[PDB]
Amino acid sequence: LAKNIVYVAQIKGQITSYTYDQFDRYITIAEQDNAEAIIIELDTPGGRADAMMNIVQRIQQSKIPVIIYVYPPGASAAAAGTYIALGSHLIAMAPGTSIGACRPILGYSQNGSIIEAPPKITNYFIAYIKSLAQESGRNATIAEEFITKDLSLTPEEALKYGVIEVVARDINELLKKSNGMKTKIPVNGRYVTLNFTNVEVRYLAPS
Amino acid sequence: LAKNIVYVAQIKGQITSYTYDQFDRYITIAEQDNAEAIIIELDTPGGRADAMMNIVQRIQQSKIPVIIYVYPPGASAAAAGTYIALGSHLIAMAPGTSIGACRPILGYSQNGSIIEAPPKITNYFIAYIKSLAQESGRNATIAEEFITKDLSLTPEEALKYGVIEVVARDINELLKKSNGMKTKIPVNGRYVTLNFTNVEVRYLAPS
Repeated sequence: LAKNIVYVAQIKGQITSYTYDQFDRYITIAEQDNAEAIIIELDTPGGRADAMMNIVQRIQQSKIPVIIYVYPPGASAAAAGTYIALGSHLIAMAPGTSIGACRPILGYSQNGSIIEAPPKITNYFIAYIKSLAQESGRNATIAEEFITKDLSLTPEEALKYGVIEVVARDINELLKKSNGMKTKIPVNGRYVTLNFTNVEVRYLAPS
Repeated sequence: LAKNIVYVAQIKGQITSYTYDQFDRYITIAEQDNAEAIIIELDTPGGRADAMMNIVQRIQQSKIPVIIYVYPPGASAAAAGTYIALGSHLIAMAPGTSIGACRPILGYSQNGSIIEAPPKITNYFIAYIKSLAQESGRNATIAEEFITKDLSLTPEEALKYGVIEVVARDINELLKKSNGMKTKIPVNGRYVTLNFTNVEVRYLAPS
């Protein structure tokens, strides 16, 4: 009989400290309204590792389920974006999206090369990405390969290999297929069953 | 002009949200003064997992090395405390101290019975504690056993099995043996070499 509210927000572009504030604001709003879940439509090529780590940790302490939805078709959750997804309660991908490609780099060089992260830093990131996968019951071998092979997956590959939970064309199909699934990580110590049966979708806007 | 300062603070008792604020304050001070390192003398039986995670993450984002020093003799870094230690740049233990015993438990039942965390939550903690070990080059098999066997180690066992870096009777011996070692986790992307040859020790007091 109660109304379930699902918020939807959009995060696009490079992950920066400002992106942290965006996730913080959107998630805080949704928590304050006792939302059933917040869906974050993500499209990013990556960004700063530190802002990623704070975003991951914000989601993990979230009092409501955060669903990372790689969207619209043509979007990716690449590099840092992949960690945001793996750190979340549920991952959905639209057809024609991409996840992965997390080979850690320091940047572009002086002259004719890319600057690869040294092996130790790379192993650090491998340990971290694998932990997000193991914590959420997702494929840690594949997660490692996002780094070691610069592996990138389509939605159907990502579903088949146990990296994501839902492939969905839009918000309404996401709600329909996600309905009745458990969060892959705890929300206040419990693996909550998502209830999307009569839900009010509300869009949160920037400015 | 530029001096080589090491701060020392003390954190005792249960880990709570207030313990987070203590680590936040002490570390912020030391970062604002461009300290070489902050040593936190830690004695805890454990506490809240969420406060532990925010403490761990505060240490990981620290702009200066954080050394967790299980001290004074008789002290322990048990349960949540073990994770604070594993999440840190360097671990030292005084002789007669203890680390480990992290079997996640909910409390006691209607009967006097110890309530074990359900298996999924346990596995979540295993994935997390192993990640802190792997990220810092420390023994992840032993780290897992802190949970699965409720394993507790003395300083000398912990050093021998590759869980800690230093056994030290006091601040001065800690400085001496720690001098010239690399941090076990990065400080903003670099593994810093600790320089303690000539250093000004300053004690931070609780407000």
